[PDB]
Amino acid sequence: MEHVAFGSEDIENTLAKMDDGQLDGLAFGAIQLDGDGNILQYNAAEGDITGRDPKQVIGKNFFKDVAPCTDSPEFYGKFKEGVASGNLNTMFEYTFDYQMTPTKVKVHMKKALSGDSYWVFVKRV
Ligand SMILES: *C(=O)/C=C/c1ccc(O)cc1
Repeated sequence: MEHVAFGSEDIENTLAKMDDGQLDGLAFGAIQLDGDGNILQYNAAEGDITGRDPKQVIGKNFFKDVAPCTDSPEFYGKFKEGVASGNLNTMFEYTFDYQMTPTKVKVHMKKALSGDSYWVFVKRV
């Protein structure tokens, strides 16, 4: 395992050192998005939660293509305000229900330490 707790205050500094292989050792799902919502990184734990194959969703748009259930003011709306503002740090519960059994999760969205990238972290509840 990589030992990093979900919700940790300095998580963006810790994850700045990991490559795709290290990200697969986290105890929670991790997605890195660009400012348009395209998927740059997608770890093994997220694929275990949602059924998606990580290598197949990199490059797709999360809000348009992969996760239309998140295209709502409650999820995408928060993301886009964060990108526009250049700051984002929010945690909320959500249900993922597209082409899968409805699954309740906790989501943490946080701006990355690098400029135009954003993390989405997911764990079951
Ligand atoms: C709603 O459409 C949610 C879909 C979804 C969430 C998270 C993922 O990693 C993949 C699909």
